[PDB]
Parts: sequence; C-alpha cells; structure tokens
Amino acid sequence: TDDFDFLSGADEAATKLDLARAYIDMGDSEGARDILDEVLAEGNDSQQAEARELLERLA
Repeated sequence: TDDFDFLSGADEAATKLDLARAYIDMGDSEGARDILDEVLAEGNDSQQAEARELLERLA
C-alpha cells in the first residue's frame, strides 16, 4: 500500500536543491532563492552548505 509513502526531511531538501538548480537554469533567481531558503531551514549540514553556495551565485 501507499498508506505510508512520505518523504524524509533530507529527501525533501535534496529534491529542493535540484529544483533550485532548475530555477537557476531558467533564470528565475527569485524562485531559486525562495526554495534555497527552505533548504537553509530544512537541510542537513551538507545541504545547508550547498544551498549557501547556490545563494552566493545569485548575488
């Protein structure tokens, strides 16, 4: 069953890191930034670091 199919905080941050990259590829830096900010709050230390890297490319 799919009764318990839900994603695990880090899996969500991982997805969001990739979504953020897609927004960047598309030139929507505002859309990328909003998603990256979620990673800052949600991701582990590595994902937070990566999100910070991506945020710096936007500046």
